[PDB]
Formats: sequence, C-alpha cells, structure tokens
Amino acid sequence: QIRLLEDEVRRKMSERNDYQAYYYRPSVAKYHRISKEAADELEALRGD
Amino acid sequence: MIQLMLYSLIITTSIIFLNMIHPLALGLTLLIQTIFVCLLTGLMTKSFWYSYILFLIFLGGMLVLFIYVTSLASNEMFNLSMKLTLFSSLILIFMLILSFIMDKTSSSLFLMNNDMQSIINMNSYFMENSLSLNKLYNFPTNFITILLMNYLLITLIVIVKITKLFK
Amino acid sequence: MFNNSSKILFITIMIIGTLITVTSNSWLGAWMGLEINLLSFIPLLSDNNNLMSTEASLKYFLTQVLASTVLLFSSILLMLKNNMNNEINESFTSMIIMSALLLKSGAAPFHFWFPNMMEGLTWMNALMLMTWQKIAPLMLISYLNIKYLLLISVILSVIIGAIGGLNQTSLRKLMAFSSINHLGWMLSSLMISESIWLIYFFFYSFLSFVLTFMFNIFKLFHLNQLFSWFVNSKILKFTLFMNFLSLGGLPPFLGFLPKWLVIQQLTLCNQYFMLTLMMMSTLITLFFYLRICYSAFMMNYFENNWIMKMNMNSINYNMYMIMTFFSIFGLFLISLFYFMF
Amino acid sequence: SLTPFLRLPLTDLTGCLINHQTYDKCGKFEMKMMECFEAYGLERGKRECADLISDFQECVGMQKQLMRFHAMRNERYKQWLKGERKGQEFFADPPRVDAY
Amino acid sequence: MFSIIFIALLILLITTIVMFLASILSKKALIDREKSSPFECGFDPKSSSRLPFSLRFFLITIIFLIFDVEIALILPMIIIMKYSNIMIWTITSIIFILILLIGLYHEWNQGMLNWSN
Amino acid sequence: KWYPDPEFMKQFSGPVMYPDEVTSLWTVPPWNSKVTPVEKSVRNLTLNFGPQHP
Amino acid sequence: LRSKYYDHPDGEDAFGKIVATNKYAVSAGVAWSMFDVLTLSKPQGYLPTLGRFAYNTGPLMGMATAFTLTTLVATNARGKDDKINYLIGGFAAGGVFGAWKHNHVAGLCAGLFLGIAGVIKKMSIEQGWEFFPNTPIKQYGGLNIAGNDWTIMADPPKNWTTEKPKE
Amino acid sequence: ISGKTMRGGPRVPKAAPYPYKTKKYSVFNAIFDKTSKRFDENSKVICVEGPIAAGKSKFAKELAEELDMEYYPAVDLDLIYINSYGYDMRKLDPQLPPSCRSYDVRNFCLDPSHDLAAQFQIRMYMLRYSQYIDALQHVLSTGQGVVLERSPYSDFVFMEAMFRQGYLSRGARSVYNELRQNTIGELLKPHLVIYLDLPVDAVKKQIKARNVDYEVQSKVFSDAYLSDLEQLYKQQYLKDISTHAELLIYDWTAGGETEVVVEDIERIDFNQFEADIHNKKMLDWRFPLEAEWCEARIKYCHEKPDLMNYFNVPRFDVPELVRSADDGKVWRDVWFNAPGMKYRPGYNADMGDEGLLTKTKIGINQGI
Amino acid sequence: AKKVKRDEIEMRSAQNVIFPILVAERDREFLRQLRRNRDEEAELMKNVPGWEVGTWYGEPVFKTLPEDTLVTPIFKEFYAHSDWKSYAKRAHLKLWS
Amino acid sequence: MIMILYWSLPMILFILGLFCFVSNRKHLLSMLLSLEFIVLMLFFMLFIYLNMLNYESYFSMMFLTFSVCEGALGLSILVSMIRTHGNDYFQSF
Amino acid sequence: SEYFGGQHLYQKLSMYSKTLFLMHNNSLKIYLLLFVFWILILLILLFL
Ligand SMILES: Nc1nc2c(ncn2[C@H]2C[C@H](O)[C@@H](COP(=O)(O)OP(=O)(O)OP(=O)(O)O)O2)c(=O)[nH]1
Repeated sequence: QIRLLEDEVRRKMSERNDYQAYYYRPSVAKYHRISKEAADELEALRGD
Repeated sequence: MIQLMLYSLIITTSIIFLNMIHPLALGLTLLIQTIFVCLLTGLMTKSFWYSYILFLIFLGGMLVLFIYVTSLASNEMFNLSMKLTLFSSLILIFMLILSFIMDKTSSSLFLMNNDMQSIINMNSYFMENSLSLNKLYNFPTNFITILLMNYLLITLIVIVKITKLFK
Repeated sequence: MFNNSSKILFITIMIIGTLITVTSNSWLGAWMGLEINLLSFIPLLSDNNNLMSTEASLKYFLTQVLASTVLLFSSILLMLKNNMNNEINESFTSMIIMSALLLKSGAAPFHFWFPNMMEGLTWMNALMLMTWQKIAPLMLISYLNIKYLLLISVILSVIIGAIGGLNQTSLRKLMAFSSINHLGWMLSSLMISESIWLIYFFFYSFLSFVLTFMFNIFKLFHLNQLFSWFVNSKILKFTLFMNFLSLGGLPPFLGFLPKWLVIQQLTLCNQYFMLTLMMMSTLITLFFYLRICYSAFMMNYFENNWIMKMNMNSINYNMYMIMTFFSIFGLFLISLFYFMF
Repeated sequence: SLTPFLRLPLTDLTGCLINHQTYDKCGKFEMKMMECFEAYGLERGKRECADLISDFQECVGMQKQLMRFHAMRNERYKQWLKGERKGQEFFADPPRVDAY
Repeated sequence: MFSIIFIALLILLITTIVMFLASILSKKALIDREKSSPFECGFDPKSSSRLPFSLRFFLITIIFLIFDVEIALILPMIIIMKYSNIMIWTITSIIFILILLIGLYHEWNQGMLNWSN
Repeated sequence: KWYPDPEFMKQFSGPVMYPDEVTSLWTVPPWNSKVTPVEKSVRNLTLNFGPQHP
Repeated sequence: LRSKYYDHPDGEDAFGKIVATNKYAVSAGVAWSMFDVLTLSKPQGYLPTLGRFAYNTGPLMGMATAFTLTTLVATNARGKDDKINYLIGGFAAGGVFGAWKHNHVAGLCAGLFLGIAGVIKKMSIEQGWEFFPNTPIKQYGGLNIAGNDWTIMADPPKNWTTEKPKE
Repeated sequence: ISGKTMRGGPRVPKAAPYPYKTKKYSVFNAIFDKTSKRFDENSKVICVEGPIAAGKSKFAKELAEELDMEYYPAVDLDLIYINSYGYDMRKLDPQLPPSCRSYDVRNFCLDPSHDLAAQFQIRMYMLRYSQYIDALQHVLSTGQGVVLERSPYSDFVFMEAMFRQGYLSRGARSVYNELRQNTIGELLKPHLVIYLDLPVDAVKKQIKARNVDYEVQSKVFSDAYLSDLEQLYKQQYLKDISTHAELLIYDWTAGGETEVVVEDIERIDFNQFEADIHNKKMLDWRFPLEAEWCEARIKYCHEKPDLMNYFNVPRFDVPELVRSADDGKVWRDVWFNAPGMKYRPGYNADMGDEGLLTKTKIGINQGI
Repeated sequence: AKKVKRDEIEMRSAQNVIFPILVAERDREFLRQLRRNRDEEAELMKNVPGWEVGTWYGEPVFKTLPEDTLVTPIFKEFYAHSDWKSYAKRAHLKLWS
Repeated sequence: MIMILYWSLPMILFILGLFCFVSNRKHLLSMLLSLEFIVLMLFFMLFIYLNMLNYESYFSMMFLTFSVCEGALGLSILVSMIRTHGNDYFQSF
Repeated sequence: SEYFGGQHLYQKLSMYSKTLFLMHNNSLKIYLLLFVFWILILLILLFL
C-alpha cells in the first residue's frame, strides 16, 4: 500500500517538479552574481 | 558598398576554394579568405583589435605550417585556367552591380560599432579595448587564461611526443 | 600508464578536460572541455612504436575534430535563435547538437569509425576509449531532450551492435560491437532517468574494465588465441570466463543488477516496446559470448605442445581477479547498494 | 544556463565564463529572469517565465523589434513598386547626425 | 579603415601596372630548351629535386605558434593595467612570464634544439 | 567423448568465422597484434654544389 | 501532404489516408537507400544511382499500398474493424513482398509476419495504449541532488526572497 | 670492450647496480631512478657463433673473464624438466607415451626421426630467447656487458638445417619460420658478433674428441647436416648481423688466441660509430633520452611476462604439435601432482617449505 | 610620466566640463526626431492589415517595462526612413566615408 | 527573416566547407585545409554572436587558442605519418 | 518447426552478419558523408 502511494506521489512530484528533490533541477545565479560583483568592483575602480 | 562587396568577394573565393585541388592553390585560397574575414569581422566589431590579433596568429604564423607542409608542390607548378578567373570576374561583377542595387541599409548588419553607439553612453569614451578585455585578467574569469597557457604548454609536450617517432 | 611517464601526464590533462565538460555551465565551456579531451587522448592513442596506432589517430582526430566543429556551431545557433542556453523547446536547433554528440560517443548510425579504430588501439588504450571517452558526450546528451532521435539511436544501437559482433573474429572489433549494444542501454536509460544511467555506466565501466584488463594481461587477441592460451588446470580457464556471461547480465553474474535497474525504471516509464527490442538483441549479444566461452566451459581440449608454463604480471593479475570474484558473487551485496531509491 | 550535474569545484572556472549581465541593457532582463529560474528551478521556471524570457530574448535577440523594421521598410518599397512613392517622397527626412 | 583599403588597392594596381609595363618594355627572345632550366651551378639538375619533408622546420614553427599564441594572450596587458584590479593583474601577468622562463630553462636542460639529427 | 578438435578450432580462425569471398581472400592475423615497422629507404636531396659557386 | 492515417475512421479518406502512410513509407525507403547505395551497390553514375533508389523505394510503396487498400477494402465491404482485417492487410503486403522479391516462400512468411504486426498495431489503436508513450517520470538524481555542490566562490545574498510580500 | 690488462686492474661499475634479480621495476621507479647513469663502456652484447662442437663455452668464459662481462651458460633444455627441487621429469617414465614423454638433445641425436623432436626444436628457440632477455635484463640494470654463447637470432640455422635433412615437418618449418618474426622483432641485436669457422671434417675431429655416448656414437652427424651450419652461418645468418652488429671472423677457437681476440675487439671502438643516428648499424641501441633508456629498461625488467606471452600462437593445423586432450589432461595431472609442483615455488610445503601461513611474497618474473 | 599624466588629466578635466552641453543639445533632437519618426510610422502603414505603431500587430514588443517607459529605438529603427547618405554619415565615421 | 539576411552567409559557407571535407582528395591535406576554412567560418559565426554581447567579446581568444591547437595536432599526426610509411597518401588507407 | 525458428534464424543472421561487414569494410569518407547529409537535412528543415 505504501509503495503504491510512493509511486503516485512520485508521479505528481515529477509532473509539477514542485519540490527540491529527485525530480528537481536546481539552477544557479551565483555565477551571474559573482560577475555582477566583478562589474561593481571595477566600475568604482575606473580612472587614475 | 564595402560590406556586401566583401560578402561577394568571400562568396567568389569560396567557389574558388571548392574547385581548386592543388594544395598550394587551396592554401593560397585560405590566405585570401583570412584577409577577407578579418576585414569583415572588423567592420561589425567595436574596433579592429581582434582582427589584428587573429590575423597574426591564424594567418601570420599558423598558415605557415599549412603552406610549408603542403609544399609537396605536386612535383609541378600550377596550370592556371583563365576561365575560372573569368567566371570569377563575371560572377563578381553582377553580384557587385546587385550590391549597388540591394537595399542600402537593410542589407547591412545591425551590430553596434563604436560609432553606432549612442552619444550619451559614458562607457564608450574609454580606450576601445580597455572595457572589452577587462575580465580576461580580472578575477574570477582570468584563471581560464592560465588554463590556456598550460594547454599550450601541454600542446608542446604532445607535439614532441608525436613528432618524435624514432626521428 | 602503459610504458612511459608521459602517459600519466596526458591522462591527467584528459581527466581535467573531460571533467570540465561534465561540470561545464554553458555549451561553450562544454565544448572547451571536449577539445581538451581531444588533445590529451590523441598521443596515448597514437603510439609511436607501431603503425596501426597511427592510422587510428587520423581517424579519431579527423572524426572528433569535425564533431567538435559541428557541436559548437549548432550551439551558437541554438543559443542565438533562443538567445539562451536552455531553449524553451527542442526544435531543429537542437537535433544537430545530439548528432554531434552521438558521433563523438559512437552511437548507432554514427559508429563506423569506431570498429575501424579497434584494429589500431592496444588493449588498455582501447579500454580507455571504451570507458572514459564516452562520459562527456553522454552526460551532454542528458541535457538534450529530443525523444525520437535517442529512440532511433536505441533502436539501432543493438541491431548493428549485435549483428556485427556475430561476425567479428578479432577481439578488438568484438569489444567495439559489444559496447555499441551496451551503449544502446545507456542511451535508453538516459532518456528515462539519470541516476540509473549513472549507475549502469559505472557497472559497465567496471565490467569492461576488468574484461579488457585481463586481455591485456595475457595478450589474447584472436579467438584462436583464447582456445590456445595455456592454463595449468583448464579450470580457472573456466572460472575466470564466467565474466563473459556477466556481459549478458545473467542473474548469478552481477551484470543482471544494472540491466534489472534499467528495465525496472524503463517499464515504469511504459516504453514496453523498446524494452522488448533491446532485450531481444541482448540474447544475440550473449550468443557470441557463448561462442567465446566454448574455450572454457568444456575442459581438456586440444592444445599446442611447445608451451609448458604461463606467466603474467603480479599487479595486473592481483587486481584483475579480485574484480572477477565480484563479477562471480556480486548479487548478495543487494543491500550494499543504496543509490537506487 | 543548463545545470552542471556534478557542480564540482571546476564549474568554478567556466560558470562565470561569459556573462550576459554585466554592462548590458539586457542584463537587467537577465536578472529579472535568472532570479526566477533560481526560485522555480529550471523546469517549472521555464514554464513560468513567459514575460521574462520574452523581453530578455527581445532585448538581445531584437527579433521582434528588428523584424518589425524589416517589414516596415519593405512596405515602403512595396508602395514604391506600385508607384505611389516618386523620386522625392520615396524617402523621409534625415535625422540630425548628432542624434541617437 | 576603408581609406586604408582603397589606398592599398590603388598601390597594388599601380604596382602591377609598373610590372606589367616592364613586361612590355623588356625585349623578347626566342625561347630555348635550356634557357628555362633550374639553375644548378651549370651542371644538369638531378631528379625532381623536391626536398625531403623529413625535417624539423615544422617543429620550430610549432614552437613559434605556441609562443605566437602566448604573445597574443599578453598583448592586452598594456591597456587593462590602468583598469584591472592590481593584485590580479599583477600576479596573473607575473605567473605568465614566470612559467615561460621555467619552460625555457627546463627546456635548455632538455636542450631540444641540439638534436642528434 | 567428443572434445573440441582442430576441426572445431578451425570453425573460427578466419578473419570472419563465416568466411566470404573477400575476408577469406586476404588474411592479416599478426598474433602479437604489435607488428614492428619495417624500415624504408629515405633517399636524400642531391646538390651539384659548384662549379658556378663562390 | 500533412495527414494522419489513424486520426480518421478506418474506412474513410483513402487518398488522405494512404498519403499519411506513404510519407512514413517513403521515409524508410529512401532512408535505407542512402544507407546502402554507399556500402554495397556503389553504382557509378546518376542513372545507376537513380536505379538503386528506385529499386529500394518502389517495393516499400508496394508494401504500404497493398496493406492499406486490402484493409480499407475490408472495412468498406466486411463492414468491421477487427484484428483480422489488419491480418489480411499483412498477408497482402507480404504477397507483394514475394512478388517483387521473386521468392514465393519469403513473401508468404513475411505476409504472415506483417499480419501479426498489424494485429498488434490495431491492439494499440483500440486498447488506448502506445508503443512509445511519453514519459510520466524523468528523474535528475538522488534526494540530495540539491546538496551536491562543491564550489568555492562566496555568493553574495540574493535579490529575491521566498518570504511573503510586505506592502 | 676494453680488457682489464690494459686497465692495469679491474673495471668498476660507475654506479650502484640495481637489484633486478630480486626487485620489481616500476614506472614510478623509473621516475625515481635514472637508467643510463649506470651505463659505461662495456654495456654491450658480444654474441658467439660457430659450427657445433666448437668448444666455445670455455672461450666465452675466458673472454668474459678477462674483459669483465657475464658468461651466461648455453642452452639447458633440461630446465623444462627441472624444478625447485631439481629432479628430472624425465624420471617420469612413458606413462603417457605418445607426446608427453621427454625429448632431450640426447634423444634428438639418438633419433631425429621422431616427430616429437619438433617440440624442443621450437622450445629450444624459446630457451635461447628467454636467455637473451635475461642478458638484456642484466645489461640495462647493472650496465655490465654480457656474452651469450648462442642467440635466438642464430637458432634458425639449426632449424633450416634439420628441415633440410628432412627431420622436421614441412608444417613445422613454416610454424617456426613465421613464428620467429612474432618475437624476434622484439629483441635488440647484439653490438658485436664473433663467428668461428672450422670445416666440417675438422669439427668431426673434435666432436669425436667430445666422447659423448649420446652424440659421438649417434648417427645425425652427417657432413650434410654439420655443413648446413656452415652455409647458413656463412650467408643466411651472418648478413643481417653483418648489417647491424660488427662482425669479426677468426679461423676458430683452438687457434683463436684470446689475447689477440681481446686486442682486436678493443681496437674496434664504437665512438667512431657515434656519427649520424640514422645509420642502420648499431641502430637498435640509439636511445635519445634518459626517458627512452627507461622505456627499454622497464620493458625488460617489468614486461618479461609480456615477452613470454608473445609465444602464445594458436596452431592446431600441425598434428605433431597438437596434443591429445585426455592424455594431455593426464600429463597435467602428472606434472602438478608430482613432487614439488603443487604450488608456486617456495610454497611447495609438501616438499619442505616453511615460513608459510604468513609468507605472501613472489619474485620478479618468478616462473609462473 | 608626471608630465604626460598632467596634460592627459587636463584633457579629461576639460573633457567633463564640455560633456553635459553636448548631452543637453542631444536630448532635444532625440525627442524631436522620435516625434517625427512615430508620425511617419503612422503615416506610411495607413493601409496595412493590422498595423499597430510601435508594436508587431498587437502585442507590445516589450511588456515587463512599466507604462510611459521610453526604450531608445535600435539604430536601424531610428533610421527606418533614411537614405544611405544619412546612414553612412554617422555609421562610417570611424572609417571616414 | 533574421537568419536569412544575417546568419545565412555563415551557413552557406559552413555547409560548403563540410562537403569539401567529405569529397575526394589524393591525400588528407585537402581535408585539413578544408576544415581549416571551416574554422574561419566557425570564428565568423562565433564573433557575430560575441558581438551581440557587450564584453563577452573576448571569448575569441579561447576559441582561437583551441582551434590552432587542433590544426597543430592535425599537422602533427600527418607529418609523423609521412615519416612512418614514407607517405601519408590516402592509397595507404 | 525448427526451420521456422531454430537453425534458419542462425542462417539468416550469418547472411546479415556478412552484410554489416561489407558496410564496415569501406573508407572513412563514406561514413562522414552520411553524417554531413544528416546535418544538411536538419539544417534545411530548420529553414523550412
Ligand atoms: N635440434 C637442435 N640441436 C642443437 C641446436 N643447437 C645446439 N644443438 C645441439 C647440437 C649439439 O650436439 C649439442 C651441443 O653440443 P656443442 O657442440 O655446442 O658443445 P660445445 O663443444 O660447443 O660446448 P657447449 O655446448 O657450449 O657446452 O646441442 C639447435 O639449434 N637445434
């Protein structure tokens, strides 16, 4: 009975991909933020 | 006009490229192609910096290998055919007159040369390569250059491993 | 690490290059890693000692280079017309990227280079191309999500992959055909899911790794050599050769554990027809493996006379038949694997 | 950007390899998007970034805007071909060079 | 640029015209079987004379390419030095040159130019 | 008892175990699979240096 | 051109129906044709090459047309849509296979085989399942799939928050 | 290459010799220890040839004695029949008569009509060939020169010789002739070759002085057989060596004065031959870099099993070379049940080994 | 080098003084020209199936932008009713037409 | 159409390059030279994209550095191959 | 019965095994041409 439930939930959770689990594909803005920081670092630095 | 004429010259030389079979004739064809492509990318760029760069690496040094090892010569020189030249001239001209006909603007790229940027742009009033090549050296995107140089080092370790077959 | 010290160096650079691909964030970075793989592998493949190595090198280079050329090119188009690495949907922009990757890893319609390779390659060089030069293009195939092309690849990934194996008498070509069939299973498995695909490749790596690693040990290169290879007892001739059946993954050989995993999840996706076809061809794969095992199942054959003793490396043999023993009794470790849930 | 499966320390070289965002008008649109992709993953987000992807693409891609021009000028030529526009009316006035 | 382009085209046209002109100014002579032989110090040229391509000159030119590309990497240091962060620009550039020296000095101990042949 | 006999071992041992008009024709079984290169004659370049030469 | 064999009744729009099949017939025909002309036949010239392509394509047209018309004939006159209808459909297809192949036995046996194929195909069409249904699940890794990061750059805070609006 | 007499004393090894007898060589080890460092003047191979019964064993012994190389005794066919405790498997009677019963040079000389003779005819080449690798092992490890009385390179002389007599099969001649290529490609030719030249009659004089109940009374010793050595040595065997190795031919050992042979060899130097690398003579010894030295070194100190396994050649098209399965099965039963063969050497505790239950060691190229 | 930095900075200091005046006389022409440019886009597609000025047959080219958001037209659009002589006069000034 | 007017020329050249790469040539040099032309076109597509991008432009070097290495490897194996067989001619294949 | 399955299958398999060898007993130009064609088909279909 529990196994049948697990599959059903796994079916829903894959269809919608709501939850940050097996059927999830985490993205990353870290690298864009880092490049954002580098741009900030060097704008203020411009000009001697 | 220069841009589409330059397309036309590249098209004609490309037709030359696919016909020629003598290795020098092909290698010669690449040489012209490289000047043309350098010109063309330069036009649509912010400046010609990259054009000068890839010229001296690709053409200036690296096509020397291709011509040199393709100095096999076929054991004999070219039998040049004035016919493909005349067709080359013929195809060039009516492509060129069409270039005179084609829509002046819409037949042009849309990229933003330094001039085709707006006046207000405070960034554009710096040295043309300063802001473009900035992050090739500034962290955290500069280590990849370190990978390039070591890649080239390793490339030499490879060449001496392949080019050293018992002689 | 076969003869020289440079083997360690190029292997290292190769690893870094391929590791870039699997960890690559954008198509360009993945392309970068792929070419670095192209560099690092050519010198190992192109031994300067013999001839056949060198011809394999032009074919490998002349193929991979075009593959990388097309891959980056199709990347630009996709990541132009979509202006974004993850297109909204799979269109003609994307099938070309798979066709690049499928050739790079030697999939069904784009495989002919791959058998011709084996003639040149020595054993562990072949081995290393068998296992590791297929990670990066496959892990990228994961990112691409065109159902039908993978499906045609899976359909044709066993038909030729087994029919050819029936025909080959050079162990080099058989391993090629054996893997193309197995590659059929990975491709389907990756169409379904990735965690199971990761597992299945690993067991395939393990199995192919042990297999060719003994063939390297005894330098058995032709079915005749297998029948002729002296063993003191002609019993370990048979105990060692169970692994040839672990290729087919028949339950008491530990090759079943991955094939079971893929089958379970695949039918859970309900592509029952596809299972039938691959699994029909699996028998043909196992068929010529019995054709190999005529050398050992029966005992006390007709042999050559001059040989009196048979010898091999300590290190290779000591490592080899530990891996074999696992290929014998692997299943009871059913508990030890917890990555399937 | 397609997600590296392993996310090992060598994604640390090419992840910030080349960035849309910095010093780009489209970069503002990239942030409007990439935050959401972080919020909804890469599959629900790709579902629910309709406006974000549309404008982000339009800014850099210029597809919609540029093709609007191409039809716009073709239509000018088309009336000329039908003869509505003569030697004078065939073009408009020149913007002062110091503009744009 | 195209100001440069046109000038080069003009020069090249004037150049070919000059050489075209000299081709008519110079008197002709009836061709000779021997006047059009390769010059081998006055003794008959041997078989084809196409040189062997078993040699090192590609190897030297390959060293050229490696250093020629590396030169490309270090060209932009002139301009970015005013803009880039100084630690990164300092260390990053310094290790470029340092690795080059070590490659060179390690390679002298290798002495690869002093080939046996 | 029948044991695998040289006939059974000749079932295989062609370049194709079901030999055909072409595979049966040409055979290349170097057992070691490591065929040594055979040295060639690298004819050198000839220069009639002099007489017309400083 | 763009029609679906199996989206209409089993006895209507013969011409549209055959087209929706013939397209999936010609694809295989020419697909194999380019696959084998370069391997075995290798007939130098364009008419010889046209011959091989013609030799390969026509028979598969014969197979599809024979199957379609016989089975369409059944529903038109037999008045039912049964597994048996496709069975005679497959029998006709292989009868055409024997005719072209000039191998009486090979055609008949394949005609039985193709009848089995049509039988299963009808079973799919009528039992609401499919051979290659889309996936209901597509997994991307273990439960800690989010936790497999090993990167070493400090990430400044985000610009978005999961917390509810505070207006 | 230079005699102790001109040294006014003994020669010294330039560096500490590597224990290649008892230690394994690794690629890690190659990185950790250089190869040509030990190499010196005498690091070369002086092969000997002569018509049979030329007594060159004493010659080579003295030559290596007074030039400071290794003697490396001649073929020892018995070693197949010898084990960790010596005794002869020839002891095992014709229990398995047809193709399991032994065949030594005695049996050959008594009767070369037995097809089973072909066994040693090829196994004898292997013994030479295995010895040759032993010589290369000793060279590359110690840097000390070596002197092999006879070589696999020369073995085919006897091969074609026996076949011309008719003793070997047309099948066997093909087998050995093609099979040499397979392995013989993988050996370095000797630096110097010395061939000794008596006539057939003269060697018959000396072989009658050997007084060997399994040779002198035998019947093989026809002029044709003992002369085929002469022709084959003269042209077939010599020429290729004459291409690679430097060839000296004195009349023979008996008049062969060691000291003049010492002086003639020493006069023949090879620094003269350090000219253009592409020269085909000494070709197999031009090692560019220390790394390439180590490649050769590791290839012999760590791939002898690989060297042996080249011999694995399938040929069931020759009856005398095939073995009966069930008889061969019993032949396996005899050997590995016979005293001192159950386990690996050192683990035949049935025959005396102690220190077991903890011993787990195995020797570099230790037989099995 | 101090002297080189001295005069270059003076250029840059004189530089900043001038700049706003150029921007000021720049804005007026931009808005003037945009008025005209929209007028012609209206007056040239008078008879077109569904033309909607500043959009592509309905839906706006940009939507996330709030209302009364001015997006500078791409250079080509800004010259959508111009001849080459005008176009080149600004574009090909690096190249010196 | 955007691609037809802008990204079309790069396509036409790129496809022509590949066909010449799979044509018939006495040796492989024409092939290597063929793919070399393709690299220039590959650069052409790459640059027009990098030009869409304000500063990502610099990626030219990364592609160029990698591309020349392919050519060097290409010439490497060929030249070693003549030296091996005394020829690298397609008749040897 | 066995003709319908049995040995006849192994007979047809050998026929097709021979065929595949004929495919693979060719020059690398042919196979790359296949791939080029596959690319070319996809490219024009993007246009169409
Ligand atoms: N079938 C065969 N017999 C060989 C071969 N080489 C040597 N023999 C046999 C012939 C001889 O009767 C016997 C060796 O006797 P020798 O003449 O070599 O004695 P020798 O005075 O030379 O001193 P030594 O043998 O070195 O102790 O072994 C071979 O290659 N094939």
